[PDB]
Amino acid sequence: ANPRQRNKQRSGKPRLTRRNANKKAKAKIYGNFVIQQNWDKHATLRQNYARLGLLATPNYVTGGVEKLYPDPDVLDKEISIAPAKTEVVRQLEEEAVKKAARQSNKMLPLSAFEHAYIQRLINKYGTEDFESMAKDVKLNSKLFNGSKLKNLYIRMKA
Amino acid sequence: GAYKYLEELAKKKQSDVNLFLSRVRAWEYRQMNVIHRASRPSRPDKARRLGYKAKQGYVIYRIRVRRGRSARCTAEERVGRYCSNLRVLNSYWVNQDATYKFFEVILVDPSHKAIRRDPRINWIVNPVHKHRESRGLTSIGKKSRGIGKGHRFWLRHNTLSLRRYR
Amino acid sequence: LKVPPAIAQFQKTLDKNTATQVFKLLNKYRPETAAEKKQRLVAEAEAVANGKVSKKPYNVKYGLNHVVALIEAKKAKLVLIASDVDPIELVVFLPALCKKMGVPYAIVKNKARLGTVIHQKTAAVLAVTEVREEDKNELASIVSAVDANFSAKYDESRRKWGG
Amino acid sequence: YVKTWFNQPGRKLRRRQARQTKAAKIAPRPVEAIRPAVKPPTIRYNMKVRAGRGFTLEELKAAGVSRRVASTIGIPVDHRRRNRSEESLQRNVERIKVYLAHLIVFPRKAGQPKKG
Amino acid sequence: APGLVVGLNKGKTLTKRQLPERPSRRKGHLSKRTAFVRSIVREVAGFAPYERRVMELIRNSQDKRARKLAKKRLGTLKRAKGKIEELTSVIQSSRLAH
Amino acid sequence: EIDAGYSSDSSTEDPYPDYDDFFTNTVRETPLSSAPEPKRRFAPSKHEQKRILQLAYAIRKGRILTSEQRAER
Amino acid sequence: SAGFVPIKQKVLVLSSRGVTYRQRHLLNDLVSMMPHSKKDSKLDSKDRLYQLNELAELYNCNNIFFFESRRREDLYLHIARAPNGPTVKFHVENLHTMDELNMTGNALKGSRPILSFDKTFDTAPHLKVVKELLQQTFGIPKGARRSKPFIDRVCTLTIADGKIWFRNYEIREVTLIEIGPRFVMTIINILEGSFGGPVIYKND
Amino acid sequence: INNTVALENIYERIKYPDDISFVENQAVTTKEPIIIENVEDDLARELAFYKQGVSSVKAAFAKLREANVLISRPHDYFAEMLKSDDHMEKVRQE
RNA sequence: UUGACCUCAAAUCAGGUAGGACUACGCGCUGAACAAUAAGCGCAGGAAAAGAAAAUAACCAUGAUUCCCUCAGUAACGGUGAAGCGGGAAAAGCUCAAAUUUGAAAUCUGGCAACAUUUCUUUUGUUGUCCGAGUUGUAAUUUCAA
RNA sequence: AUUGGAUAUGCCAUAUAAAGCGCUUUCGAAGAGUCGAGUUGUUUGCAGCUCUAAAUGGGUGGUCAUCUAA
RNA sequence: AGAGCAUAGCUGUUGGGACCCGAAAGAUGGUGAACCAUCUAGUAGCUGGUUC
Repeated sequence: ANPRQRNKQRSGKPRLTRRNANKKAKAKIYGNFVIQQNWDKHATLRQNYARLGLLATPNYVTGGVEKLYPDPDVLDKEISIAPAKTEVVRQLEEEAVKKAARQSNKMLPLSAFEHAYIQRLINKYGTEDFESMAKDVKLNSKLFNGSKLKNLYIRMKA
Repeated sequence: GAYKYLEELAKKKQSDVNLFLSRVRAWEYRQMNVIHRASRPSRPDKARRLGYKAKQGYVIYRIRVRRGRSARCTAEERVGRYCSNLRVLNSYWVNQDATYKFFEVILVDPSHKAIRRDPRINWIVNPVHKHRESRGLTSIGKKSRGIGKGHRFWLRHNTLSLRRYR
Repeated sequence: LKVPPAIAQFQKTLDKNTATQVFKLLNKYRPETAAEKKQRLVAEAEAVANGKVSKKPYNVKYGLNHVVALIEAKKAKLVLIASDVDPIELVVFLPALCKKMGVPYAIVKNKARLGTVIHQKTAAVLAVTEVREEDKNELASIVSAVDANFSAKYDESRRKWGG
Repeated sequence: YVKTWFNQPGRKLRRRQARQTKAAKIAPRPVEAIRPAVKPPTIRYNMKVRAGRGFTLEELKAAGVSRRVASTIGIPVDHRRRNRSEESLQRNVERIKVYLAHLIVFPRKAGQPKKG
Repeated sequence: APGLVVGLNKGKTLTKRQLPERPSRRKGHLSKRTAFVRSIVREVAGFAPYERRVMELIRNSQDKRARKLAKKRLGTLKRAKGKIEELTSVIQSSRLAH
Repeated sequence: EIDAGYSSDSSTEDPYPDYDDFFTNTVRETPLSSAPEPKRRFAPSKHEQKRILQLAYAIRKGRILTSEQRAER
Repeated sequence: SAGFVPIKQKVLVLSSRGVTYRQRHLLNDLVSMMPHSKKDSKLDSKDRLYQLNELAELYNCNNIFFFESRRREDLYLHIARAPNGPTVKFHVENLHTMDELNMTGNALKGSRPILSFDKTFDTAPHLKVVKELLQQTFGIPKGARRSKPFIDRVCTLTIADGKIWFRNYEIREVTLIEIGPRFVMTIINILEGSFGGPVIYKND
Repeated sequence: INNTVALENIYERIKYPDDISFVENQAVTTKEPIIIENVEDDLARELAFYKQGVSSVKAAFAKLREANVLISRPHDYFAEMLKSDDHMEKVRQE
């Protein structure tokens, strides 16, 4: 119809074709390797989350969920977790424990500067009157507060 | 510190200080060209609060428009067309008299690496903002076309949406 | 033409003799140029790197917002205002605020002179707050000199419609 | 000016396909964020209960979640909604608490400089 | 099981909680600093030509016309009342100082 | 009781005063900054203490010539 | 002093925010047939009505009008007396704008009108009060500015179904012709003060 | 509450000079209380209003004619009408 | 005087960028017939616009925008003709101006030098130094939810 | 072959630093020829002209509720 | 001691270009009084035709 469409239909140049149409094929899973391995490539995400023990939506389903077979005083209280209903959820949960196990050393050491910084304060103002040792300014060059001085005292221990 | 004091000195535009300045400034501006560069803003606090920062790539142009479409909205279309490469940020009233309105229009250089590398003014380098003074996407453009939230602020009527099963 | 008294002040600037005496004192407390500040810092960086208490800096305070807030705190001992600021709107309130807070002040000639004090092209206002004890008695002289050549002198001329 | 709904089965499948790529990108987390329970603001539906936009700041603090992290573990925030009735605070705090019961949180590696 | 259960109701029992203050509602409070800033600029910028004539009417004690002039210039009485109270505050302060 | 009296100005029938310093006539005896003074203005500057650290970084890794290296160079 | 050349009756025309096209037309009509009506600027305040007393002193209008526009369709009318006086609420509907074709009369501008009142006004105490108040309001005082000594208007007020039918009737050389002011007028409540105080009468 | 005593006192206090002549006071009374039983019927309502208005106008006009200035407006007086000239022309056309 | 600072210019001074084309969708200005209608003009993108309440509501109150369904041919107007509500799709929040870093312009473009880097010898960076920009205010900080 | 977001792990980290929650006998800035009024055009807003503001204020709804513009 | 609601059909009616064809247009914008292009499916009680 159009001039631009029609001149290249008559010409001899090949058409810039793209065999892109793959209907009915879903998006292959990347990201978490565990779920990818247990991801059925044919089932829909609502079916696969359910088969894997995961909630696709914590919010109300707005429709009619499939029936494949004929199926027969508290603000202080805390919900004591939810046991995993599938092995695959336990696989995800087990990795969470191991990843936290590696990242367990959250205590930091001290560098040389703050090391001798805390010794100079400690050997002069004891070890208990942290407010008084924050009140001094001759040695408290940076003018730290009592709260941060105690943190350095704890961190220097280990 | 100062732009607090400059805020309330600009709130009184007929007081003697301002009126004496309105005559002095308008006389010398009319002596110039219609659209001319301005080194420092004639209102530093207003330019500041409208987005202008004293750094390279931020530009200001002063324009007078005959009184008698919005005048300020005009100042933006005329300045932008004059400086074809700069993107117009904003615009503000600086002065007026019996026969003219003097407007300053802030522009940004989309190519200057002080701007392109600025995380906050980067949004103006994107081509969707080409000549926002021309589409009505500036402040006065947003006002002059009645865009906003409120009850005081077409084809959805004429259409006949016939669903598939009707 | 007739001029409001708010702008008429800036015509009656500080005298030639006193302005030089202000700048002679100020020149002792110029801010460190960015060059030697890099050299001064690198001396401490080298001291930290190989292995290792200072004192408060003493300079003049500059910047329109910086100086206004020093006055509003009454931390300014002396304010110096350039008589030829481009939009005069910037300092037309400064003599009012400087009188309201009891801060002695003087309108000095040219802004480039003040800029040279602070290693800048142009300085719209300078303020002296802290002065070393050596020159404490010296500063009180100019404050009296400003109070004698700017507050005692003029005063009434500050209120007349200029031009 | 007339509109036709021939793309109605086309648009629905495009939406389903758009949900599946989202699930692919974010595997463990649900495709939908949690929403609170609120009541419609009219005498006609006021006895009803539906979903809200997000959990107000009293709903987060009472449940025990800071407002900054809540945006990261998928709990959305509504600075505009407020709690006037305690039953509205109660129905949405327990809604958060049941969510944090089933919420596995993956640890993230953290920079640990040699000094401190 | 995280699940929203909509419909019917959830509860008829009501307990109103005394709502806090939102800081956006705080807008329009007179900051102690900015009152000084506004006052000092009012002194510096002087007074409007129409507003200067209001002062003379108050000094001449034709307050009835002063209200009429301000109302005509500004637009409503409360805008005119505040200006008159703003103007008369100037007049009394100048007369006690000078 | 208004007596229905009509004003004579009804529509139905010095240019340069001196500077009046009514506000700055007296000196304020206190500042305006009600906020407490912070720690910055009494402790060594943290701006240079940050710049110093990354200068030690560049000195240790040889990014920048040292002061003694500068003299001999 | 209190005033120069005092005339007893004056009208203070004023409408709150939200006046529409029709309500604007009748404000023009009211300012037309009433010579000494003091048209004023709208109120930013939709219920701060007691501020009218300060305005009443300003313009020295013994009678005060208020054209309230509730929800852009409810046309309210408020009428009172400047010194305290009975602040009576009203609701007016089904108006006749001057552009309407129903008008074919021709009456002079500022002519003293003939006040005709139904006997039903005197039957009730409150209705008699509003009849006297309307007599003071509509009745153009002698010596009114921008007026004429002739008589070419007759106002007829008939009470039925609890509301008043108002009609403006022009005397012809009677073979009267309606000038055009015509509506339904209903009373709501009466206040013992000027836009304030307790309510003395409440219409049901 | 419809306080008749308060209303009567207010009406008596706010009573106008009814002792003046009807033409002088510019006030009249309906001949038959403007009795229009057919409120819905425009013709019946207009006729009842016309009868009450005409009798009041005639009595006032006769009193004014006998007392100095006649109420009737002669065509000699070129005073502007309540409606504008174009409005009067539009009223005549409509 | 010197020389600063301000303005004024020029240069084949380096580094740039604008124009015209397309126009289904999109944002503006403007417009008569027969209606924000055609047209005319102006400006864009893969979407455009809009957008985190100077928004509703009178409730047990809701909660950025956009689209769909209903509300509804309803209210209102005088045939024209909606909006909350509700139900769906989708969801994400934010940055400035107004604070003295003042115990230290801490910020940044450009020249030059090496180091790198690549859809790429065609890209995009860093380090060092020098010069400018900037104190008439560039960073950090804080945005009312605080 | 070209890339994308994750994982695993090596090296480097300028951390004397930077955050969240908490407690406050100390504080809390808020966008003007704008809002608003009269008036005139356009199609309620918008535009010109005439004036032109405030600081628990200002806009909008019903003495209250909500919101926080330029 | 409720009889509707929904779908499909038929005939009828009201709009929509409205059974088909035919009245000078007018307006916008262009080209060199003329001419061109679109808005336009502008307008009809009328004319001619309307199929086994």
